[PDB]
Amino acid sequence: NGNMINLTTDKAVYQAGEAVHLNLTLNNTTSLAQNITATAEVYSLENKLKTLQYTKYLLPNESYTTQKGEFVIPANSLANNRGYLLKVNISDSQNNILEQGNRAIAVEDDWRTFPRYAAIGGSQKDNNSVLTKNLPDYYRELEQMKNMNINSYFFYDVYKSATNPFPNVPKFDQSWNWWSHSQVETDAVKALVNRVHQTGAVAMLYNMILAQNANETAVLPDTEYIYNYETGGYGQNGQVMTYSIDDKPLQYYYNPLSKSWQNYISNAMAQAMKNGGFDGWQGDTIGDNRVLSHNQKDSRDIAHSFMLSDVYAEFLNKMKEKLPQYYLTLNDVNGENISKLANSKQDVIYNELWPFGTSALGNRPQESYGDLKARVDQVRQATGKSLIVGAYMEEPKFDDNRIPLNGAARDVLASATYQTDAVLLTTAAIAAAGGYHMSLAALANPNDGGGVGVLETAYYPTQSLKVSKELNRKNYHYQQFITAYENLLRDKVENDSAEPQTFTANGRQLSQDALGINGDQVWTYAKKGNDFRTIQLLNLMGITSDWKNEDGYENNKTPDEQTNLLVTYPLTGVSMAEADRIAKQVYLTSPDDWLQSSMISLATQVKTNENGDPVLYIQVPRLTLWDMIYILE
Repeated sequence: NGNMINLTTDKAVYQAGEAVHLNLTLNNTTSLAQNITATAEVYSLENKLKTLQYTKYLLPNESYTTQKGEFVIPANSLANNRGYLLKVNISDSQNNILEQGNRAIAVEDDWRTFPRYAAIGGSQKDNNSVLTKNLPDYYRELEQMKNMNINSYFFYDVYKSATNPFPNVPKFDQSWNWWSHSQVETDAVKALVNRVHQTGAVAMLYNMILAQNANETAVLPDTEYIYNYETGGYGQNGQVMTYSIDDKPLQYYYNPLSKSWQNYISNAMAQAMKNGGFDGWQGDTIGDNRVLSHNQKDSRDIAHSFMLSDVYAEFLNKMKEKLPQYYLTLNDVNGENISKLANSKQDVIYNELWPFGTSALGNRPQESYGDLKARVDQVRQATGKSLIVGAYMEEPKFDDNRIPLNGAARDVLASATYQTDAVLLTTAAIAAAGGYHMSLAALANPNDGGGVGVLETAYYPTQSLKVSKELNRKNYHYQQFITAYENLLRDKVENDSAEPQTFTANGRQLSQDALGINGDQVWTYAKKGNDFRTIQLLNLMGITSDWKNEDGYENNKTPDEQTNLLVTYPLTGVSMAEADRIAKQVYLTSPDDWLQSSMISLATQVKTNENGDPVLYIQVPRLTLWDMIYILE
């Protein structure tokens, strides 16, 4: 159900002083030689800023792709740090619409305000190696990501070792990879970094912050190691903190407060980033632990100990000072520690979230779409930033007899696809709340069917399910939406205590739990920005609210399609004249197939409550998975 317009831009992202060069393809799919017209309307939210247009006389079945200069949005035409929509209609000489497609355009200083982050990793077909022979596949994936406006790339497992992350050699072995013995060809990584940069995006190098590999000579004296306070998973009290598998040490850890380690790892990362052309550091840690310095390793006094997480903010501030031209972030697994970390000098906030983490809502697991929203909100409240969420989908898991341990593993045995709507709902839940779901991946992997991958597990190169063509196309639609409406979703936009409600035409209230922890509802809530309100409608009709879909297709995640819904929104404190004005300026947009980020005007009536306060009664024509109502106010 995709179009053949092949709408493409020269870059993924633009500075305000940079022209947008667009190319589009006009197809005469008719039996008559005639003028075919491409009309590309440039919208800023509901406002049509420009109409672009070009017509070409084409013989039957003839196509023409526009050349450089033919469709252009000149420099200094668009306000900075904003998203726009290009709404394209191809028409014949009778004004019949032959095909339609929409594309967002992102104008921004850099990726920090509205991060749209994808991963890049080695190829499962080639022992998870990163190889020059796979560049053509990577470049096809990267072209698709460019046209999805991705502004940043997480280079996963491209490093040699934690203390020598990207040396100047042609190839290296990743010796810590004991399961497949992956290799890296450095020219391949450099070519991927150069290609990312051609699009305007940045390249982030993933590496641990405190680690060294256990089978390499220590890069510093034991005075700089960190020690366990209590006997546990990382070894005995008074011994170096060690990550082991099957009684074999894999990594030892340094004290974040060690100045020698701070200087060592910052300088090592600077050299590695300069070797590869990287733009910053995607940090990680093995997990939190109560620890002692070397000087205190023999103490049993808890007041002499500290949690690693209580020194991460200081360590990151030191890294930022030592890496001033580089971007920096640190995964905070399950978002446990935003309160501790809120003042740290990270450029973006990144959390890998798991359903077994404790929810930001309180004492429940982080397993539902509403728990993802709550974490996003918690980060915005603490830092003012939009949370990048790693929330890997389905994660099929097996035992040794390949017995499935979950329903997604049953799908794997059936050579099935990812459950498209499950992935889209998680992406929707996170973006509607003001975050970004880091889900898309360039992995040169055959199960991605020529498109882009979807992250399924912590080891990003693994793709056990197929990405259907439908999911590839709908992922593209959703990325255009998250770009085009970024200013409505995450630019000084906060929760609204006004409680919208959603009804069918025949007397049912479909909004039942505004926290989004129960399914079988139209999850409905509002947000407030500077001159507007939004109402998010996430369709959970007839489906559960768990975001991960570990069941795969054993638990259907296509919600029951709705039509002709009514949404109410109270305007208490607003005059009738202002309400009437607002009612003529209610719009809806959706990334689902019926609109593909197009915006429509909604019929709306102003009624009053018992006290004469205005209430909007908004007619919503359709809800597939995700609608956003935009109320100018």
